[PDB]
Amino acid sequence: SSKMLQHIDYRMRCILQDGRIFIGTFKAFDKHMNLILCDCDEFRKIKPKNSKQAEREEKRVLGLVLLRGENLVSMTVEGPPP
Amino acid sequence: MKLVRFLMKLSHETVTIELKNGTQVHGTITGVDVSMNTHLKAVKMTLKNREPVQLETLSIRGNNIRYFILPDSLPLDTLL
Amino acid sequence: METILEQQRRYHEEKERLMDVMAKEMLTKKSTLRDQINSDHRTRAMQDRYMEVSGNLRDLYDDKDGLRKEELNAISGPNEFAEFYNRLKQIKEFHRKHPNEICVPMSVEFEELLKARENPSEEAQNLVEFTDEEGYGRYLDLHDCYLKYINLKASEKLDYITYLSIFDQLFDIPKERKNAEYKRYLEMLLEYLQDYTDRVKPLQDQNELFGKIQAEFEKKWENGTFPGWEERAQRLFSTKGKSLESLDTSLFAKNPKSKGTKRDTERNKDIAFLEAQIYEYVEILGEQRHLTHENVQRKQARTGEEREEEEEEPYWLYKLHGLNINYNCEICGNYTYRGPKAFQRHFAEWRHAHGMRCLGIPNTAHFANVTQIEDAVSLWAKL
Amino acid sequence: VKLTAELIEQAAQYTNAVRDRELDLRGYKIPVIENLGATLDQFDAIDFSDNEIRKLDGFPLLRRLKTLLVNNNRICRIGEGLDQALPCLTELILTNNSLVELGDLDPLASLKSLTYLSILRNPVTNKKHYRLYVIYKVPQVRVLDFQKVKLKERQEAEKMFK
Amino acid sequence: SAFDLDVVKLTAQFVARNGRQFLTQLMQKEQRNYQFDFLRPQHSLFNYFTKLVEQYTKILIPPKGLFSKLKKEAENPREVLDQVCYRVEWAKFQERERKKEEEEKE
Amino acid sequence: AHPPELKKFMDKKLSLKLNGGRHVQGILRGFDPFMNLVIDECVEMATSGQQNNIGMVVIRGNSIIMLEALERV
Amino acid sequence: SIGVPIKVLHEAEGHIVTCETNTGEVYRGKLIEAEDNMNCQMSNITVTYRDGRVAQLEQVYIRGSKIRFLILPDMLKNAPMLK
Amino acid sequence: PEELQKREEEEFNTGPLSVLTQSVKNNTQVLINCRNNKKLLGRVKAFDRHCNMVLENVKEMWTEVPSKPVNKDRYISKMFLRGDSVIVVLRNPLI
RNA sequence: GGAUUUUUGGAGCAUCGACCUGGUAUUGCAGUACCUCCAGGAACGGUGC
Repeated sequence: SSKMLQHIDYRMRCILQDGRIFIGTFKAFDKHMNLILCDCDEFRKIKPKNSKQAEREEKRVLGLVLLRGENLVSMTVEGPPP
Repeated sequence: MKLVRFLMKLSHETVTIELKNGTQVHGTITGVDVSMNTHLKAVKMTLKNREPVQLETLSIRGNNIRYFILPDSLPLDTLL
Repeated sequence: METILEQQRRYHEEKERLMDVMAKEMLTKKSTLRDQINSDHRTRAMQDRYMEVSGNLRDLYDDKDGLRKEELNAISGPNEFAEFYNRLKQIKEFHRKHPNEICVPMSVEFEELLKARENPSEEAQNLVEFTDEEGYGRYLDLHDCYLKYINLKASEKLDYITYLSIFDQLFDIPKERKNAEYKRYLEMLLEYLQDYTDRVKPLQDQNELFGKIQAEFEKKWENGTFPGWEERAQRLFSTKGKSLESLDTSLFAKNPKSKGTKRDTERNKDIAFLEAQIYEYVEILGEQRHLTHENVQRKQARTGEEREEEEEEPYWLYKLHGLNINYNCEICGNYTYRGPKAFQRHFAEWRHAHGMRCLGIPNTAHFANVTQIEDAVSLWAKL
Repeated sequence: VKLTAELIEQAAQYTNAVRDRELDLRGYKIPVIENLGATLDQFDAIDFSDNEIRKLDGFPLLRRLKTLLVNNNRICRIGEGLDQALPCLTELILTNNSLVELGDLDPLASLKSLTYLSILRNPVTNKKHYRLYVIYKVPQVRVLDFQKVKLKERQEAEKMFK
Repeated sequence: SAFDLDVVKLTAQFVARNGRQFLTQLMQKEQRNYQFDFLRPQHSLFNYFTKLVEQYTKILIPPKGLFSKLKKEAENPREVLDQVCYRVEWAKFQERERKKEEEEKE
Repeated sequence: AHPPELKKFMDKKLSLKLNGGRHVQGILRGFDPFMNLVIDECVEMATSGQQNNIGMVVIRGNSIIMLEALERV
Repeated sequence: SIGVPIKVLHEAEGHIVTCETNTGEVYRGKLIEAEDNMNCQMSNITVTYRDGRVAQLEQVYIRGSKIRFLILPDMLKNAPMLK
Repeated sequence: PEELQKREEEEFNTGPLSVLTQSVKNNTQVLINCRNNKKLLGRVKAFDRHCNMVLENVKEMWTEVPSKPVNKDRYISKMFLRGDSVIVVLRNPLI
């Protein structure tokens, strides 16, 4: 089917293999589960490493991101196409 | 026979896909491909030592999935 | 505000509309079990709303007993009514009709043809309270409870039929020890099952049934509910017999029976209450358990295909003919025409004759190609 | 015209010049800010330029928000429950406001993660010892009205109002 | 039509507190140069207003919530279900009587 | 099954970065379609300051992550 | 055939891109030539070595097996392949 | 086609997965080790060339450290497992 | 659709980014890894071992 093309051009968040999350407009895909994310932002959780320290998430914007399918784990929808 | 054809003939079934990196997504599987790509709707995803979040739709890859959990009311003789 | 007069009458009208909606729901026939369960849930929600409205109206009587002396006075009156008529003399420039005084609660307590749900119950769904294996109260899901029992027993020599036969007992000897951790499962298997009592009958009073179950547990089950002909009196908590009723009454206030054991009435009271509630739910829903056992036997006896069948249930014609071409007719209120031949056909028509009859020009052949009114008036004055 | 979810859904959301997700709501004249929870925590900057909001309150719980732009408004009073709704707020732009009293910046010290503040073009800066009172109220702010804090200003803030 | 409905509700609230049929708080208002066309039975809305005072007299019953508290309607869902079943049976009997009258007319 | 574009890196001194923090340098003498390289005069540098000469090394493509050319190429 | 992110990466050659290695290294440089299997050859690359230490390497070549992500420039955001 | 299916049947009856074919022969439970150190004991209903298995009445046990680690186990009725995570498959378990 | 680049699995130290003081040169028109230099205090954080 074409279930992967139905969520095209929308604000989707894909979970990486290392634990990061890339939220962006998934414009293009391929058979190898590649992703083209326009205005992408990667968020990685940092360890607290203490008893009273909280868990934070560092977020950095990259823009157009070409993500390979070997690092992508799962992708979820987050926002409509602007 | 390949096991991908048995998983491709599954729609609107509340399954639980346990991923490789400590993730478990329980939801209704709406689409499966030959490359074991599971597109599900109304999923509850629990990561490794994290709170179970809820998503309206999810698309997990085939190589990232580790195991699956099917309901008890699912005949395996007709799907093979 | 007229809390004694207007608010009480509004609450009575709302209660009467809720009773009429309930009578219209009960008078209508049912065809499916899911639609009947949805109608029962909507009726339970309407009954809860009517009970809340009655509770709100029943508390509006403190100031009424003080104001009844002023309200019943017939010597006083119309001066305050004249002040109220002067206060109701506001600007009448709000030209808007409001027929929704009684029509809006009548329409809120009704359903549509496309979806049989009320307006407060428009967001209710039967799929958010029951599973697909249950069938909206037709059967009970026991696969997870059987898996939990197989995990707690740590043995694979117990199938689904053996689990159903173990769960079918009400007052026999248990399969495991009463002081083990399986009772911690036996509460949880009760925790859905009593919820099934909330699921299979939403129109019944759950609070009155819970109070009756608590009264039967306190007045009878704690006082020797199983007499014999050690067999004379049995205790559910202490799991020991008794010679006579006087000995059981003397040992009921004893030190190992109060807090001096691991199964006494202090710590193991909640487990005994959960076991009594599970026994009451199994006695109340034995037909549903028998139907679930018959469905499990039919699913086990069927083949693969039978189990799968059980689980599956034109621009060229508009360009050649001169269409889509704007033409203006100033005689018929500057109307539009999408064709020259269409305009020539509509000139000798009833609409053009009615448009020309207002100016006083007779319908003749000289005014066939006349478009402007100032030219048609000159053509009529020239003849 | 009141603010609702339709005006937030029809607004343009893109990437700003600071490489963050920003939704523009300029030229709306909203008298009250409400129903802002429809963004699903997918924005870091919210612009509210050319608005008639008399009080900055009614903000839902948004953890992804890090910059607030309330410039060119008529904000006379300030809300108190702003720190419980934006725990990760870093930039606050309250330029061209109607703040007159020094106490109106008293809930503004409730934000612990706040570092940038802008209170220019306001009558509250017209009074004496305004920057010293703002430094003594919220010590976590590092940039106040496009000016970095100093050690002598912190000493004058700790010495005053003792 | 909100002002006329409010005036009809005020007239139904003021006429229901009378101690007699003709000695009311609206009969003297008719002689006190207050124009009230809804008092006469020639208007159709008075047929609603005679119902409205019938609601106001329904706010005057001793089980209406003035000196007593309803327990069956407010704390018994089974009694409400039995009343709804009795109303459905009365509606079915009325429909059967209407069908019998239509058969007799035919 | 297309071969990589390693023609500019042929007969030139480069330094590859293997998996697990390994580092080696040498002259690339050939290329494979599976990204397997052959390095002559190969010296591997571990975490210590010492570097061990290997002479002739053959590295698979599954372990090489990057390769910086130390020459003009 | 050829993939659409593969065609986007092939069209991104000649501009300043930024690839990410599997070990956490981010190399930003001018992509001279690309391949169908995500093999990225970049000049004037700046390595971070997953610790922030940005060094300047010349004529680097990262294979597609370790490439986790590739930050494309925004000037290719109006490409007709993405539509 | 038919010859490829006969070759696959011969490779499943005489090759390395023939013990897995034993799970289709007498319906006996097999012990499969996973990549996350989770041993699953249960029979295999269906298999393939890529070692993807369909298990029925499986018991998955593992070691979780809270001290000393406990043997926390679970019981799944029907499950599917990819062949990429299968480490070692034993036909006849001890217990 | 199973053999190295995507899909039937390798599973206290080093470095960088910040925070605050002093003196110092550049007053300059552009689509950016980072940008003057030196001295001082830190009880700040990210990654691997």
